[PDB]
Amino acid sequence: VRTSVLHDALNSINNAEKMGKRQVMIRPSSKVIVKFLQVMQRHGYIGEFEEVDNHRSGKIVVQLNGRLNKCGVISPRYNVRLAELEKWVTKLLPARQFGYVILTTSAGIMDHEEARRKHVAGKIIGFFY
Amino acid sequence: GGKPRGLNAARKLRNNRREQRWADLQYKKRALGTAYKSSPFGGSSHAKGIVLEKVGVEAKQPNSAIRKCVRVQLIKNGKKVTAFVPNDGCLNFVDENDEVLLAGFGRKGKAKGDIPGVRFKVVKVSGVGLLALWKEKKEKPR
Amino acid sequence: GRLHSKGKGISASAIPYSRNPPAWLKTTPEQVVEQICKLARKGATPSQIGVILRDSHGIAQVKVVTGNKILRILKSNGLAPDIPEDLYFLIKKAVAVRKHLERNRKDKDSKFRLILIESRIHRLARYYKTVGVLPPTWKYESSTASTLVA
RNA sequence: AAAGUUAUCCAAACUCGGUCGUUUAGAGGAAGUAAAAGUCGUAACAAGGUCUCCGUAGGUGAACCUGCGGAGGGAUCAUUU
RNA sequence: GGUAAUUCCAGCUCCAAUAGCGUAUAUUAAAGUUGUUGAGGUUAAAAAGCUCGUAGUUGAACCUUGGGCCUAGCCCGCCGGUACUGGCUGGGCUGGGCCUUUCCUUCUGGAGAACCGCAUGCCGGUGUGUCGGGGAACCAGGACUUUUACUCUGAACAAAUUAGAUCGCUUAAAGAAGGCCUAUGCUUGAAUACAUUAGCAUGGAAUAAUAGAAUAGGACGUGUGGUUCUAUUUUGUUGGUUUCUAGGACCGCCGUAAUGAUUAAUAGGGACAGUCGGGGGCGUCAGUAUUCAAUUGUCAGAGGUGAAAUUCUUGGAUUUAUUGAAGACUAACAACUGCGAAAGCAUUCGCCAAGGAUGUUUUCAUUAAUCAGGAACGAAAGUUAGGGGAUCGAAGACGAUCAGAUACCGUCGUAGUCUUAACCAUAAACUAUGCCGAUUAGGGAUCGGACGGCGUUUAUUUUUGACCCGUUCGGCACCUUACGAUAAAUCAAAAUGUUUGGGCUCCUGGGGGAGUAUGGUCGCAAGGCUGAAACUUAAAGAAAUUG
RNA sequence: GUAUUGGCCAGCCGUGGUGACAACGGGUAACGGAGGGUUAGGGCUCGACCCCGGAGAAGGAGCCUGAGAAACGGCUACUACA
RNA sequence: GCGGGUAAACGGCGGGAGUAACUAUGACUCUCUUAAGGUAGCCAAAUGCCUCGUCAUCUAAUUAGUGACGCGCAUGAAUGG
RNA sequence: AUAAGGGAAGUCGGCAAAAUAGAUCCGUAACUUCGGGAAAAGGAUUGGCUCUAAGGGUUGGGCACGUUGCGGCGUGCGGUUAACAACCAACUUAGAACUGGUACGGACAGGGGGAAUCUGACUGUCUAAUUAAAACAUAGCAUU
Repeated sequence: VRTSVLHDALNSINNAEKMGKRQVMIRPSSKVIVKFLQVMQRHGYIGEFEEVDNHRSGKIVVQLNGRLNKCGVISPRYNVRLAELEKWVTKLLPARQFGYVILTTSAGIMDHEEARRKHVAGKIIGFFY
Repeated sequence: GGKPRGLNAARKLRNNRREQRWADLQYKKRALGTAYKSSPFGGSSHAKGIVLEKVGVEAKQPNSAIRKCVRVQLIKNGKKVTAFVPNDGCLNFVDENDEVLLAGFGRKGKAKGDIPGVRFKVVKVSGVGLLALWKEKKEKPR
Repeated sequence: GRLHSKGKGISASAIPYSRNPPAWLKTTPEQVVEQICKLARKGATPSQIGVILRDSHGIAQVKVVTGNKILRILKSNGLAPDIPEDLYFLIKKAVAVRKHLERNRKDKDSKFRLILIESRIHRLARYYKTVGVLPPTWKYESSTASTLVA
């Protein structure tokens, strides 16, 4: 059964982008999904998205503009200290100059670079570059 | 694929690795300590013994020669083994009741080359050293 | 798909987006509640109480008209059944299989069905006990189960 | 107030029996691996000259043969009112 | 290495390390050949025969967001001036204050400010003073606050060791020493980080669990009644008694309030309607054929094979027609078609309970996925007692073939083949391909249900049934293609994997010895399940190419 | 009874305690730790041995003196050596 | 008399020669011979004359006892193993 | 009936005799038709006297009226004595102290045991007056 709605949304986006389409539909919508898209949007990797509201859960229609290589999710949400954050960027990021690792902390979910500025840590939930 | 992946499944993963680790052959012989029990050497590197007789051993099928092994009884536990005498014309240096010292071929319990069923070689005779006698660096005591 | 099967049907009902009664209903919520209690006293279970109202005259959704569900309404009027209807029907089917089975001793297929039905009763009864609908000492005894149905 | 003496307690040690563990001798019986100029057949690989194989039961110097139910890893992806 | 040895024994020459080099055993890297990061399971080693289910692991969405002003600390760009300095209505980063329906518990005490006037004094501000309206903040004490996981910062905790700062022991491994003019003197160092599991405090409040008002046993009030316990100092002192007052527990009456229940998942269970199928159980009905027996007509061969023989025959074989009994089996229709968890299931009719799909503006509200042990069913052969015993036919007896033929071919033939009541639990039990969920490309066929439509056909005829066109849900399959995958054969999954994480269970680690020995457990037995070691070896094996 | 708590011991009275989240038993060529070796990260393996804690003086038990010993370069007895 | 059936009816179920790179043995082969030539098992056994058969064990010493070997004068399958 | 030291050296052969023996508490193998083997094998205790503890039966239960020679009933109720008081009666079981020329089922009564072979399955029956067995019978199986 459906055990991770976040994985379903990210997987569906990846398939459509690789085949060259421009728009995607996501059937279930949640707060974590929307908060994840906003981080991607502020860096220019996607365009506008709109959430139609049926009374069950709503849907999302995202607009693609290329520029996106992969977006994945880590299924067991490990606990990561602030001191060991440099291990992960070496593992699942193509290069040091660009790419982002998404975390969830007590101050909202955020990328791995602003969290260093605010000196905060938490749990890891995904990545995109 | 098919492993448990949850955050509270550390017991199953640890148990599974312990069980399947026995299928390895190198680890299985280490855990059971077969060398301490079955090997003629008590898990050591060398051993001393007494020579009983001189025996010739035929080479394997493609080759044809006489390998000129020797029979030895170990002082430590009284077991009997066979050992190979290296170099050319060295049986002439060994007599009966000569207190030889042995070692392995380095294949770690397996026969080396075409010699069948031989796992040891003679290193010293009468406490002089075989190779030193071959090059006439020393004279065998009487 | 299915609890004990391999089918994967998707037949169901679609709830309309609107949450307001149609303009032609012209029936007060108080009249509906009194109408419901009359049919319950006649013997109908909540299952076919709704279908009588929908098919025969008027109300399509009782919730939109009155703001409450049928089972909640009946409980406040002292008409709730002693055991839940979904559990009641499972018990009734299991009794009928045992009665047939003892006459046909070597019907090996019907023996397989009886194991599935009883296994479904135990799972459903456990949920009701942990929520407070059934007393914690309630047990399904095959010997005396025939009295509960009728 | 010494030798000696009465009754409990803490108890080494020996004898007999029971039980567990390691090592080892044995008439005779029945297997495995290797080696060699051996004796008798030709079971398998081609339609290997009776298509091969699986579960089960019986029989014969030996490989093997035959009955019942399967599979194609087959020698057929195929025959019309 | 078998007579011209680049590989043995020697003489020359050359190569590698060098005061060191070779050998044996143990251990790490190489090993992504132990794989949490990170490994195979169609054919190379490997998905339990199948379904149910307890521990264990894992589980859909939803509750305060946004906006409008002020202000600080750190960077960069620019301008100008002398590494320094200021400015930009500079653009950013971090943080703190107010109003938006929200802002932040509370009482006592301490000291005391800001904003205020009072009069006394200088060049429209100020110490004025035991002045008072007055307590921003702060400190100490009391009461109230759903509970865990997680992260941040602190405290406490051993020397040596590891990392690491300083100083020319002549350099170095070390050591913790030293330095300055010249001094009867001065001066310095012996830092810092890490451990890391558990325990103690502090800030944060996302993510993952948990608790609360539904038979109100619910919240509030200086509203108003009761009945119980406790008793500070004030009436000199002690004892005894009473009132008032203060506190706690418990129970009424009245009032106040927006008075208290999240969706109804292309998650799941149940109900209802018309159907569909060789799904299961009991009984019953029919069909020709094979064998046997009786009656009937004729007369010499019949059987079987590549060719023959054994065998039957005027005691009438073989053949021909009519009739009877017994047991087994359901031809043609029958298909790239249907049902069942799998094994499996095909003649008619009656009875009994069960099931999938479709339809639905019915109902419950997380009730779910997979499962170590555990349990139900499980072809054929085989086993224990009765019934039945037509046909085929293990064992057995003969005839041929052959150098031999305990076989292949032919004539006979016992157990068995069928059924009732109990055991056995194994198959190439095969799609050699576990289960749930999401996404990914075009096409035409087909089975079951619903909806729309032009006609034909047809009936006590319409609506229904048959045929035709299109859409859709659920199935058994197929053709083309490759953006993809693989060693390849090939695959709509064997794809979404070096750019590697959706959940769960089982199994494998070079070839033999070996599914063998031994112990245990189940069975009447045959046997099933669990399952080694000694020893031996450099190759076994998979897909494809040329002969 | 002991320096003191305590099923440490004596009487009387209850029927309990641990376990698939692996009890109980068997193996250890097993003293524990600070730490050594080998390294992309994650790891694998060793630790009798200079520092800290525990135990023993051929094998078992008993005891005197003393603040402190069940001591062995202190005593008594048995077993084995001498 | 001629022709069929029947052994959980009475009863029965054989000899001679050659032959495997040390001896030895004989899987193998020729030959006479009939109703069929003793199969599965078992043994110096209460059934074996030669016999106090051969090997092991028990005893200082055992014609006795037990476990094996089997061309068995003359074992053997409801005369039941 | 009893015998020093030896303990089957006697004899065809342990023939005759000796040894074990009641009750309470511990302990118990191979094999097996799972019922047995089993009293397997092998150990400990036992008197007298003075005491302690446990195991039962019967009759009594507060007010308020009416009948009756301090009371028997009619009732109307309430309460469950945080179970008290008096009287009566036999034996069976467990524990402690003292005591003796270490003795005590003090006479009587009262199983020797273990490892194997041959043979009939078992209980049962017969040659009265020399043979009680491996002989007969038996349940089970098969044939006419």
